[PDB]
Amino acid sequence: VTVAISDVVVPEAKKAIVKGYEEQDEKVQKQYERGLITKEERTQELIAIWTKATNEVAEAMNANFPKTNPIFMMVDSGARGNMMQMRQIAGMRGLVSNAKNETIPRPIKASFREGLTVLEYFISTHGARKGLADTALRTADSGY
Amino acid sequence: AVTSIRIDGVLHEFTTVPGVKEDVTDLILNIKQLVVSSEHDEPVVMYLR
Amino acid sequence: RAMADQARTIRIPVHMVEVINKLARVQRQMLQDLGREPTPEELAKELDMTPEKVIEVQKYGREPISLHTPLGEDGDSEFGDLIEDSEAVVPADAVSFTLLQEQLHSVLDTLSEREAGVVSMRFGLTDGQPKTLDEIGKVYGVTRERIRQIESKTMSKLRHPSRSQVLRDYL
Amino acid sequence: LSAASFQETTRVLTDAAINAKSDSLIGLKENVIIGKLIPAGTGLSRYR
Amino acid sequence: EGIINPPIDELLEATDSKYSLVIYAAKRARQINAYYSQLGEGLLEYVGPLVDTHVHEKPLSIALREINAGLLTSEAI
Amino acid sequence: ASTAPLRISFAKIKEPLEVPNLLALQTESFDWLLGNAAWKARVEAALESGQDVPTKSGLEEIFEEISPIEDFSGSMSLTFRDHRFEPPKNSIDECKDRDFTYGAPLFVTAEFTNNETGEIKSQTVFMGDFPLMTNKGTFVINGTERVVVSQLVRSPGVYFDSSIDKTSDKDIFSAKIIPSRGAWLEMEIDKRDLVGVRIDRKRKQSVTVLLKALGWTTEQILQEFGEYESMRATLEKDHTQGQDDALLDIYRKLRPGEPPTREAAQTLLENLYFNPKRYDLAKVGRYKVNKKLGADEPLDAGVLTTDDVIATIKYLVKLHAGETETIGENGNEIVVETDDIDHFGNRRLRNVGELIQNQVRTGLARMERVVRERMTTQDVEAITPQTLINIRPVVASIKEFFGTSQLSQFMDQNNPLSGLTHKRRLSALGPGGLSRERAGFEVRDVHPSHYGRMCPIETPEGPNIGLIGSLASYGRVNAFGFIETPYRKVVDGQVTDEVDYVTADEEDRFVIAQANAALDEELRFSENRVLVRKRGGEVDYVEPSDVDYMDVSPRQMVSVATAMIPFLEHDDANRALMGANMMRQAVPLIKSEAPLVGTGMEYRCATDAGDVLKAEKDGVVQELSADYITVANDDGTYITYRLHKFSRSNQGTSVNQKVVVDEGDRVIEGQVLADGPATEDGEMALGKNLLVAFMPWEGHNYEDAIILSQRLVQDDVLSSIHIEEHEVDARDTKLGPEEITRDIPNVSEEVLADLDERGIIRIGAEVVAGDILVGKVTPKGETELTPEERLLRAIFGEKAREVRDTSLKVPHGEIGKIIGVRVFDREEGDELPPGVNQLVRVYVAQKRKITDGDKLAGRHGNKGVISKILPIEDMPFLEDGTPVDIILNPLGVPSRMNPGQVLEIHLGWLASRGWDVSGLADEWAQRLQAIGADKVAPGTNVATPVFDGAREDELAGLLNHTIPNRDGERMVLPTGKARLFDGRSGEPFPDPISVGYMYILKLHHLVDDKLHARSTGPYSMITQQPLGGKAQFGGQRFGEMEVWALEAYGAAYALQELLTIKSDDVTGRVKVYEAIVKGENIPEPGIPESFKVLIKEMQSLCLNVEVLSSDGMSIEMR
Amino acid sequence: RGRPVTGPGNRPLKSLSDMLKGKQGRFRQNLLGKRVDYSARSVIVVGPQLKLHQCGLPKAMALELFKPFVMKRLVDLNHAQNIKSAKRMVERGRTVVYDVLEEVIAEHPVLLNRAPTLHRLGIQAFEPQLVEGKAIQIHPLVCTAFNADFDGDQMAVHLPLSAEAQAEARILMLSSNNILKPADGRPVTMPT
Amino acid sequence: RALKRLKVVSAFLQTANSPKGMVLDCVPVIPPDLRPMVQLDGGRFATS
Amino acid sequence: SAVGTCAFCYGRSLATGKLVDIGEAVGIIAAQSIGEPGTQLTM
Ligand SMILES: [Mg+2]
Repeated sequence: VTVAISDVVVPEAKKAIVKGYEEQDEKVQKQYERGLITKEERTQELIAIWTKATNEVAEAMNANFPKTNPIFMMVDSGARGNMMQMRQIAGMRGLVSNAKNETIPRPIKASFREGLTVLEYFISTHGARKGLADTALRTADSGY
Repeated sequence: AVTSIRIDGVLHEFTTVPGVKEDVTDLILNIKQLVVSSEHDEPVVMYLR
Repeated sequence: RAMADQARTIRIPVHMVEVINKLARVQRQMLQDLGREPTPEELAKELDMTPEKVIEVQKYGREPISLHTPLGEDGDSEFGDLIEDSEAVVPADAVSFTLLQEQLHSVLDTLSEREAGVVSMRFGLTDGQPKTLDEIGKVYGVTRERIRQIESKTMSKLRHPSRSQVLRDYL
Repeated sequence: LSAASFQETTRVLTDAAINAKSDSLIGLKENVIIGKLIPAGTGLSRYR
Repeated sequence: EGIINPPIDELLEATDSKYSLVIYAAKRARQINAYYSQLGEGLLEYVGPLVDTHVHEKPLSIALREINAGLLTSEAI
Repeated sequence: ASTAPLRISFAKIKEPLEVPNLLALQTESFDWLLGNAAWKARVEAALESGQDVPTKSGLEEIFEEISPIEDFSGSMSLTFRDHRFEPPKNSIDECKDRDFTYGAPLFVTAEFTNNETGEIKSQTVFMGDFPLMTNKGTFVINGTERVVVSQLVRSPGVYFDSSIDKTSDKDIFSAKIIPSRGAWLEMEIDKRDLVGVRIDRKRKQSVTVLLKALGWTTEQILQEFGEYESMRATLEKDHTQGQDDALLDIYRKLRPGEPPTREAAQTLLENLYFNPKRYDLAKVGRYKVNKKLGADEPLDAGVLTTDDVIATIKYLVKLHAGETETIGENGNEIVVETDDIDHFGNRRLRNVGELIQNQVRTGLARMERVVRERMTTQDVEAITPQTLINIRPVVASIKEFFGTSQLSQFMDQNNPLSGLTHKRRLSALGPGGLSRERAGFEVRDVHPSHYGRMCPIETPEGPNIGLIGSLASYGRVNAFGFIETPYRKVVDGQVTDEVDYVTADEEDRFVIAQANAALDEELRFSENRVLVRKRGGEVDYVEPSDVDYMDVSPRQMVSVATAMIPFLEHDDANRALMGANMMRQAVPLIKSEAPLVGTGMEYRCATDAGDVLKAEKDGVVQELSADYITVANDDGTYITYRLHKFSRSNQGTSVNQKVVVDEGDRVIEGQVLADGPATEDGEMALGKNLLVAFMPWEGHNYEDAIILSQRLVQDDVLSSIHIEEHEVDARDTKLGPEEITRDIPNVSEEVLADLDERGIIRIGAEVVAGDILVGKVTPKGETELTPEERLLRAIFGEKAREVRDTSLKVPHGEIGKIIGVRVFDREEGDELPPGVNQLVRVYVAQKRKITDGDKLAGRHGNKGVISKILPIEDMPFLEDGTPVDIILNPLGVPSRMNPGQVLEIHLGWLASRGWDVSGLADEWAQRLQAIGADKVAPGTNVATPVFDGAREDELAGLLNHTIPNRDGERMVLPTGKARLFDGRSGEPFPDPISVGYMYILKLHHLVDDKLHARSTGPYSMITQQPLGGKAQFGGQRFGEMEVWALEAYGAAYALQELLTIKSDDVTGRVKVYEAIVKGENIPEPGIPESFKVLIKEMQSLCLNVEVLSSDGMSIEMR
Repeated sequence: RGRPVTGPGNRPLKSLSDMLKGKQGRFRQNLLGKRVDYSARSVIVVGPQLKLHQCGLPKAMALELFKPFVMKRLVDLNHAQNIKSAKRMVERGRTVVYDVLEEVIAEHPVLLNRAPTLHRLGIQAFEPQLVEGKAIQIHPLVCTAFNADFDGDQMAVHLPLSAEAQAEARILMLSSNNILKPADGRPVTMPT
Repeated sequence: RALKRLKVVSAFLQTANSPKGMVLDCVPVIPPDLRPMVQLDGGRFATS
Repeated sequence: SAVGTCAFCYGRSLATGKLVDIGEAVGIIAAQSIGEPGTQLTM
């Protein structure tokens, strides 16, 4: 068992799913621009579309790993890790929350293997810091 | 191999000799790569001037 | 009067308070006019007193600090939580002294009854009360000089290179 | 004693003083505070 | 060998629970240590050890060995 | 500069703007404060360049603010002007050696004018020694080097807020006017639609009463504030009328008890709000109020005005009504909306200059109060400016600020990066800020206005998370304290070369593109669907016509320390944060080595940090030695530079500078002449390159541990020099002074062997725990000895000397040679404090090699403690006999979501081996030929910018074209995995293993400083428990949770002994020690002292605590 | 009642009541939890060669923790004549002192603890053995019980003295008798 | 109100306490060693 | 039970797999067991 960037295999079918749901997103954006839907309708439709895309990519990823992959062997045996983290590493990171607790209707369509752009990294820092602060306070609350 | 030194105007490793470009703690690293062979079972001594 | 008699935790009489106030006033005036901190010699000459007196007057006016002043950013301790108690019984020293006492009693036992008794009653080991030579002679019914003779003999006996090493370490 | 050592020390003490409450030292915290064997585990008189 | 000897399961066959075994072994160890300390001086009621020992063995280990072998009895007072 | 070491870069984007002077944030502020010639050039260089409007230096502004000073009658006046500075009396080196405070004298031209006969008494007044700031943005206070960090505060102004009550299900509005140095006023509309005018948080009045007091009649209010029913309802529910009646009502409500009067109320209100002496919102406050409400009142002076009050009331009532836009005074129109208190449009930055100005102003307030009081009380015609001005308060305030202030911090000097990051730090807590425990979860968030102004990655991981941050690389501080960022202007879809500095509000106004936007190369966007940021910070796709700004470059949002992590975009935010926070703890090793695969930000950081010696004027090096470099400049003058050698930093490390030039070389200005503590040829180098293999190895690297090779100990790869200083002073006592000498009363002569003539250890001597460094004797006077001691003395005849020893000895567990001895005598003119005859300092230095227990870590948040150091022979070695220097567990990579380290390792191997890809007509090979990265000699360093690094395609392709080794084979297969051999068994490992070169740092968490044990030692004073800490011996605390665990096991005797005969049983500690030493039974515990102290305190509170026995009889506890 | 009095620095004075209340009063800081003697602390490393009931103490910490016992033992073996010479010999750090320490340390359990102590398996008794270094060695299996990682964590060592304390630490708190978890009954001392 | 009052009125009715203990004529003084006046090195005194 | 609780109602001791002894401090064990997982419960 070893880790090399060639072991982290992103599914080969991610491109097609992402492209199709990007076409759907563009269609909804055009519909909103003309004026046949309000803002909340666009937000909810995009959130649903990208949740579906994330689930499809996760399923393809799960079906793609060979049974002898070092990372799949680490996760399957129960030694360490779980499936959400391996989805984030090789797949689609998904939807993230805003500075205020509310989903941003524009997902991070790139995994940590393919590298995030500047805006995606900035968006992820929000949840990162919120989780860190919650971890900081949980200790005192549980102690009391 | 070499096992110890002593310089004319030096008391410890953490100092410098007037006139040389290296600290006394870099001369030590430079003479650690000094490959020598010896035949005497006693601690022979050689001189650099 | 009341301020001089009630403004300090460690009270200072009125005259010494006056001296301290005058010294502070002179020092402040010298700092203002000259623009530099006055050295002790300048104050001594201006105030017409020895430099040691100026130093003592400076040391008298200091006010105490508190043991409850916080020192850490978090605030988990006070200034009085790291003051080592320099007048407690260190258990190692106490046990060492007890062992020394036991060893001394054991060594003094090897001597004769008379010599050990005179040493004990001369250094007051049993009661802690030193006694004069004449009283020791009275109890022993001998001359004072004779008693002095016995003490020297035992003192040299213990300080010999045959019985000293049992007591050298404890010194 | 236990209530005072928990929290609201001033209120607990000013109430106990007026009520003249007497502590019998039957818990764990009281024995821990005063420095004797807790009435649990090996500190029970059945085992000692 | 070491601190896992004798096994706890075998020891617990001689008492009721761990809590009583602790006091049983501790009292026996104190008796053995007192016997060693005052062995030279005048004789006292203390006895033991009842088993083969080592050069400088912890009295608690000897007490546990004696308890396991079945050379002691605990009453109630 | 052009004289930088080679580093082949993988960047594909051309940056149009260079990073600014990273130290400007402090130097520029202090230059403004002083009024230096540099600030004069900057302000004169404001010819349509920069926001350098303020023409007044800080001290000039303060003096002009405090002038003129007049008495209650105006008979005479006093004024200050034309502040001047004299050269400093001591250099930095002298100040640090002798523990001075590097500063300069300050003179003020003060003139006293008497209105009778027209007198003028202009003269010079000395206003104390003003501390100066070095060229590195640091102060030298009392010999120690300090840093003043900026502060993030809430800018003064008017803020409108709304809240919703879950119970009443109605919205409640509020409006505050928060000044600087003033009294607040807050209006609020509650569920009852009543316009409360809460004043100075004093209960709750009605705005109608205040309006009537201000001089408004009911008819005017009705005809003006009529369209909105809330204020009509407030008016009807008044039951009062008349200006005098309302004014007296207000005074009675807010100042009850005193005899009400009309004049008292008016004067009180004017003093509260309209008096500039006790209320002054600064230029920022006036600017913000004008911007929000539209009033174009001049910024020359700011004091609350009635017009502002009515404007605020109008704004609040319109906002509550439901309006969205409004007509504003002296403006076209304004938008009605609530304010976000976290937006950097509302949060400003108080830099060093502003803080020092505030302290100087506070001192000058008392100074002028004293001046006016003494001017009034004393006589006239015999008074001159020199005898009126008392400068004690000013210097006292300056000293108070520079010492015992939360913003004047003891500098961090682990390495150049730590020092540079200590500056450029924005702290949101401190005097006038907020508190650690009161900050909520909304002020610690990453607000979308932090982009390009504050880093979102670098923050402390403790309970300070979010309250301390770092300024972004391109960030700049406005004239009013706000933070600006640069953007390239794009017009008609064409990206021009005009850079505009934009603040948070202007950023909200526009739509900003993204840094890496593919272009047709004719300065025009390509894809027609560009991801851009919009008003609310939301990202959206837009066409290339709406865009009007673009980012200057990628990595515009990441701080200086976060821009040195290669492959940052492949790392989770948490791991990047940890790596950034953990790169500041690496220690400087004896031999430095720049990273093999780094970013482009090492040279700039190392040179701008100020720890690298740089040539001042071009010339040719004349003479060179490890202690100095003398260069003959071109203009005929010669200059000699000195280098620090084995100095000591604040943190105990060693500062040592190498020389990188030769005798015959030629140097241009800005060229690097000497390295720094942790630099190699000019660029930052915090660690070493080690050959790493990813695999579990017999469990020695289990659960984050690390296995090392013995080579790293043989060649001092991870060895560092550490220095400590020990200080002892001979002072005066009641029974005479103390003396320093080698005539110690009773010490075997062998100890006094390395001591010199005056009883101070010799330079070059090696010391071990218990050795004597300085020999000191303290008199003790008459004492009575115990009978046994006297008898023993009589035996051995050793007369007592009456003076005991207090010599200085090395603490327990310390070793090393003696580097330096510095001795100060009070009788040699040294400025020792009162009652300190002599002082002496001894420096001990030792070289530490890496050993198990020492903590190592990388740049991607991967840390661990060395748990094994194997011989070279039994290490997994490549097919050509090359052992690996470090073994890391792979199980930690995936679950932690930082694949960046694997990529760094692959690229490090590629850089180490070198490659040659020139004739390849391959897609990925073409991108390499357009940037000049075709042929790379083995061992060359490479650069992958933060967000524009090397794509995986290029790495995969290059891995197949490396230079074959001496045997004509490539050891690493195209999948990145090599084929290793087992060091011990000798058989090859079943499958290929991933190997490469990783950059490893040596953190400052060495096990030498962590170990500490105790059997017995010092004890506390009031309660007799052990003395916690490590400067003492100190016992480990046994808290509540441990007590609960022991109770849960059911172990009562262990707990009882842990609580009685180990901490508090005063008479039991000695008894147990004696029992152990004599080999017998441990005695029974007693009663702890803390219980007795508690009972004594309770009895002192007039409580009748008593302990009862079986029968109702007290015990009395002795 | 009213405004508190203040001394230098304008900080409120401490009264009799303030000494009994709060997280830093007599009741909570000095009575329920105290500092103890015969205790040490250090960073933990991993030793996979140990058994489930063994721990590795650095010889400096072991020597400083067992000082009275080693002094008495080396007085017994005539390596010294009296406790004074024995104490000096131990302090100066001779060679035979460690040979004696290796045998006075046998069959003497030590309590290992890691703060925070969330449950009773956070304190466990191990049999010590000397190791060459400045870091403690912890069996890999007990980590889960301690929630202890090897990225800079530290642990504390306490020394039972009396026969009752030793019997408790040996029979009740031993490391190899605590496989199961009190919360639900599932093993925690398991390969992870 | 009467129920609340009776709780404090009843306590003194039966127990050995008396209301007069709520007003002090003499004030106790804690032993000096619990409010130490320690002399730091250099002559500075620290109080409690 | 007149005094406290009794072993048979408490049942087996999950930490040892046998009937709970007659001196066990079940209250502190319950408190610790309930409170330990507090940090895992994401707020
Ligand atoms: Mg850890």
